[PDB]
Amino acid sequence: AVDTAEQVYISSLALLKMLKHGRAGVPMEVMGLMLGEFVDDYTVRVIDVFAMPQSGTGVSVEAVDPVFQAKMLDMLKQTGRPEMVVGWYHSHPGFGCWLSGVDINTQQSFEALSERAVAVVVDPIQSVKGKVVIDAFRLINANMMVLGHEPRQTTSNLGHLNKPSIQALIHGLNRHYYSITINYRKNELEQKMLLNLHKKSWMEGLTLQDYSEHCKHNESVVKEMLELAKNYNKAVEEEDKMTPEQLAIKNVGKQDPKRHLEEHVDVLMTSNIVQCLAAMLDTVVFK
Amino acid sequence: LVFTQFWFWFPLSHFLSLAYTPTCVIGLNKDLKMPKVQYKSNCKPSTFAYPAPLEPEPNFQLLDNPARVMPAQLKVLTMPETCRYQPFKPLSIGGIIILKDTSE
Amino acid sequence: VLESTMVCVDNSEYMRNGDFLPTRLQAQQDAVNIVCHSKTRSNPENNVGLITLANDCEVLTTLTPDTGRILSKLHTVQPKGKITFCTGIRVAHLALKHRQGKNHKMRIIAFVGSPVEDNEKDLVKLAKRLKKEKVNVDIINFGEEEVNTEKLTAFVNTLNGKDGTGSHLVTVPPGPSLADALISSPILAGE
Repeated sequence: AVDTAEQVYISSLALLKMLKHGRAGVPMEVMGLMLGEFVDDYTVRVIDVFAMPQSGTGVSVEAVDPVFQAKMLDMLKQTGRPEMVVGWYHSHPGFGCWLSGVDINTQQSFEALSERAVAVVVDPIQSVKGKVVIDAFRLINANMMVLGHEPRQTTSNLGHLNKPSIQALIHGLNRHYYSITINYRKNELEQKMLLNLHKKSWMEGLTLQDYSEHCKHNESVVKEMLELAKNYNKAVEEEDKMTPEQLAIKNVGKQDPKRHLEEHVDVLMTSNIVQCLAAMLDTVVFK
Repeated sequence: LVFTQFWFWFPLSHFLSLAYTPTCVIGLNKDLKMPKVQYKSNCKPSTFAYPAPLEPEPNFQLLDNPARVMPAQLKVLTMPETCRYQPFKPLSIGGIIILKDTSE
Repeated sequence: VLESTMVCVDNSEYMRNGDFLPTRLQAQQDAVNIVCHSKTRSNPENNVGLITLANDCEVLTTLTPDTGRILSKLHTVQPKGKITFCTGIRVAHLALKHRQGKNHKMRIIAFVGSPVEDNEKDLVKLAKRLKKEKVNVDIINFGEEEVNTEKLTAFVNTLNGKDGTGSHLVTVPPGPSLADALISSPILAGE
């Protein structure tokens, strides 16, 4: 009987391809296959995901070229990834992470082929500039439900699964399909790579910002500072006096003096200080 | 530590058997056996009695060589005024104590 | 048998020759056609690929069981430069290595009618490398019946060791198209 602690370690490559494909495919419930591997009874390793040329209808999608897929499989065996199918994924742009009826049927087929297949869902609409809305799934056996058996033995505390979503519950979560825990593992190369991605070049690292633009920038910032000081003086002219405590934040829903003052003073700190430092450092380092 | 490491495997939680520390004091004699002698706590037998299963109150309690003696309920524990067996080691120390015996 | 066959073909300026009727390039075309047909009549899945040997020893078609593309591409060729060999053989060996069908036995055949300007010591070392890499070679020589026949005999003996019959030599004297020899050759007679 399957275990609760089952994990799916998805390669960063796989995640990026999934998300890019789905974001391209919005709103179409675009679909793709992935090659991974079943290392053991507690883990599934997902390596790569490649899409499907099919472009069906604005409510549904369909497999077009089994020949396409078989050829991709053979060739990737030749070079690329000698993995072989472990599941499939499709975007649900703005629905959560639940499986429609057709989704469940496709799965049923996948499991019939390989009892431990996996389905995957991604929400490029919802996946934020930060956390990413994704999940994995495997069906629930109606035979087990009728017999009273249970999906997985939870020989762990890895069954919290971060508060299964109400939407997934509604659409059928844990009554026909159950979530699984995703993870990201890096063999240090992609890891330090990821680190490199944002890192910028010493070109700029030493490139002092032009100084005429900087002088004008300071001029503008000091002007807006003067005005913010005026309105701040007016605001403090009463502040607690005349007791806006009941007014609280609702004293005015606009134009807080202090917050703007601190924001702009901080930014002009940054600008002026670092530019002066770069000036000093260059003057002295190029000799 | 191992017990606390059960998140990822329940079967490990049994390890607290190791940490189980018998909260007892045994008076052992040279014959390497329990002598039928009693211990006394100069304290209320109400603050350190077994939990209720689901004289107003004296300040004395008595016990036998197999003696459930809690840490706080160990310092006050004492051997009665006189007995065949006397604590060769200070009883407030706790643990297993050897008992020097009188004539017989 | 499952066979992945690489074939190298010389196109040196000597292949401008015409000692073989109608001309050397057309004799090579005939040889490739007959060999491709023989391989096709062999296990169809058997795969084929092509290399031209010149100043830069270029490659024409990677592995494929087809022969139409083989012959078509081979048609668009003219003799130029001088055979560089060595590099050609190494490229062909790498080709056989990067073959999709690993089960297929690895077989190289080289049309090498020309004078070979090679060091026999390095020929022998390459023979060692290739035999240890488990690939069998068959040479089809025409023209220089004296300049390089001894060198190729030594190379083939090296490849064979004491029992490596998979290595084969076929040197043809001046005469008609290079068809009758190939058809009645051991390399295809065994087939």
